[PDB]
Order: sequence, then C-alpha cells, then structure tokens
Amino acid sequence: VVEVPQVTWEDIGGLEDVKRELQELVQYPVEHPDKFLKFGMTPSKGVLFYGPPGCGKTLLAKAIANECQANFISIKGPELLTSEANVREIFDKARQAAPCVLFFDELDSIAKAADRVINQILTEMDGMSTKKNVFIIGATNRPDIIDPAILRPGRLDQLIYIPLPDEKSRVAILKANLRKSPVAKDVDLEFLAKMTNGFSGADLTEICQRACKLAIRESIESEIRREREPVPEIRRDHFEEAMRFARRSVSDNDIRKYEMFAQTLQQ
Ligand SMILES: Nc1ncnc2c1ncn2[C@@H]1O[C@H](COP(=O)(O)OP(=O)(O)O)[C@@H](O)[C@H]1O
Ligand SMILES: O=C(CN1CCCC1)Nc1ccc(F)cc1
Ligand SMILES: O=C(CN1CCCC1)Nc1ccc(F)cc1
Ligand code: NA
Repeated sequence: VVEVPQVTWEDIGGLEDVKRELQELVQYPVEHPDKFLKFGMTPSKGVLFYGPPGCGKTLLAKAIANECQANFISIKGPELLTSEANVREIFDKARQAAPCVLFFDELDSIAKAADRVINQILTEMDGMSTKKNVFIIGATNRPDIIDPAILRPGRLDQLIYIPLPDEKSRVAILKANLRKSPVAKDVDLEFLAKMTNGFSGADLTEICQRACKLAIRESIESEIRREREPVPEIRRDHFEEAMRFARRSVSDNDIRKYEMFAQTLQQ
C-alpha cells in the first residue's frame, strides 16, 4: 500500500542532530525558495543510512515523508530476486505517486545477476531529475561493503550513521514509546535506561510492549473476578516482569565494527 506515514519526529528518541540535519534537507527548498534560486542550489536526491538493526533507520524514512506530506513506498532488498525491468517498474510507481519517498531496505543483502539490479538502480537514479519530487532513501547494516558509486554527486547525497542509543537516548526512546500510555508514578525510566546498556531501540520497545500487555491481561482478570462479587496504569512491577524476557540483539563484536567504521570516517 502507498500512503502518508503517521510516524513523526516526536516518535523517535535520540538522534537530535540527525533529525535537525534531515528537517533542513527537506524544509529549506520550500521555506527559503528565493535563496535557493539566487545561489543555484538544487534539492537533494536522497540519503543512505547505516547502522545496527533496530535503531531508527526505517522510522526516520517514514518521518521524512510525514514532514513532506508525501507517499511512502518500501522495497525490501531480497525481494528484487525472482527481471531487470523490476527496477524500472518500482521507479515508475514512485514517479506516479509523487511527492514520494522511495525507501530501499535491506540493501546489504544485494551487496552480497545482482550486479545489474545495482546497475539498473544507478541507471534509474541518473535519469530522474529532482523536479520529479521523488526522494530516495537506502538503509544498510553492512557499511563496509557499500559500493561508493551510489554516493557520487547526483545520487545519494550523504551517508549518515544511526548508532545504538546512549544512556540519554535510551530515556528518550522509552519516553517516546510511552508518550500516550498511562504510566504509574512509581516508574523510573532513567533507572531503566541505566540497566539497558547495549540495548537497541527495538529491544527497549519490546520491554514497553510486554509491560503494557501484562497490565491489560491483569485488568481482564481483575474484572472477571469482581463480577463474581478509572484507567488502569502500567506499574513498576509490570516493567520488573517484562525485563526478565529482555536481552540485547546486537553483539559486542558487531558494535565494535560499526564504531571503527564511523570513527575512522571521523564521523
Ligand atoms: N530511535 C528510536 N526511537 C523510538 N523507537 C525506536 C527507535 N529505534 C527503534 N525503535 C523501535 O524499534 C522498531 C524498529 O526500528 P527500525 O527503525 O525499523 O529499525 P532499523 O534501523 O532496522 O530500520 C521501531 O518501530 C520502534 O518501535
Ligand atoms: O554485523 C556484522 C555481522 N553480523 C552478524 C550477525 C549478522 C551480521 N558485520 C559488520 C558490522 C558492522 C560493520 F561496520 C562491518 C561488518
Ligand atoms: O572501518 C573501516 C575504515 N573505513 C575508512 C573509511 C570508512 C571506514 N573499515 C571496516 C570497519 C569494520 C569492518 F568490519 C570492516 C571494515
Ligand atoms: Na538495520
């Protein structure tokens, strides 16, 4: 399906510099048109996100579409395998759905036939002006095998690191998830953040989902019992039980590999 996503910048904890950079990348062409005309600036054709799984790459792509009130089309890397015309088709449909964000997920899979699924993607990108109002986003968990051809001027304009959340970002992720939830006053999310070093955004969200269901299931059984004979909160003891089912999904060794890649870039 194609639609304007409902996720916003507010649903995304941490990454405040990245969000700043992205909002400008898409707000300046429409907020400062005369300056873009005066100096010969062209809008960006897209960006490439890299980092460990479950830390916000997909969320940021949907939030860019929501900011621009644009349709969102998601394409999974391994699904381009059945046929070089499939890269042709998907760009046609993005063009038809403009203004549109076209998101290529799981691109590390293509980087390992597949050699000109790539060549067709690079072809479709060069033959699409920015006046077509399609914004391309790719994401990968394997930055070491990126073909630098995709980052040349005229294709994806910047490579952006989305890291595991630090302690402050873990508090923000928890708060954004629970933004519209009835959390008990005995709940200390800053202590929860301190006990989840190494957790991804997805790992933290699973704790929140488990704790919400425990409170709902408890509410069901309490009312069943009272009928023999006031919104209920998610309490500290629901989070205590939910943390029993929790552990990181990204190993210490992969984390070292991401940090080396980004530090050597001076990024
Ligand atoms: N920065 C974040 N803020 C809030 N929730 C997050 C964040 N990162 C991940 N999540 C949670 O984990 C899920 C998966 O994140 P996603 O962006 O799909 O990861 P990926 O980086 O692999 O694209 C999100 O739907 C959300 O529930
Ligand atoms: O992440 C892996 C390997 N993982 C193991 C389980 C799934 C894939 N390698 C890697 C990570 C970051 C980097 F910059 C270079 C290489
Ligand atoms: O870190 C680098 C260096 N490059 C320099 C310019 C950009 C980064 N490579 C690398 C990192 C992890 C890994 F698993 C394999 C290779
Ligand atoms: Na990922």
